Amino acid sequence: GSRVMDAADCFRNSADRDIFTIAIDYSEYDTHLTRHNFRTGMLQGIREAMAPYRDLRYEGYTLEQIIDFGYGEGRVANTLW
Amino acid sequence: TATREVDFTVPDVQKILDDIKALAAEQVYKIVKVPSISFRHIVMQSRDRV
Repeated sequence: GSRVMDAADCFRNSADRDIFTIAIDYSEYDTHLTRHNFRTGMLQGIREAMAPYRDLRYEGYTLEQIIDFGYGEGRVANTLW
Repeated sequence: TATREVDFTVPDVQKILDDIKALAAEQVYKIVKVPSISFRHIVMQSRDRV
């Protein structure tokens, strides 16, 4: 689409007498995304939501074994770049 | 036509089903020529009583 057309929700809220908007900004977002708290808590929710898919095996082995093949130790935790 | 034959092999039940088969090969008895020794004796310096 356009830019004026699909950003019309931004226009009408600066024309309203009773809307106070808050928009914060993260400076160097990855340096504080670097922390493990979003690393473990994401992988905790991946494993517990694959529990209805716990019977079927991906090419011999389970689905809970292959999620730590795309999020393992030598995959995203500690890799040389 | 000759595809997708691996549809329902659940490992929770297939593992307990391949062990019932291995329990059927459990031979209980044994076939021998002589029975085991059921009596033994000790000599005590004597030629009449043991």
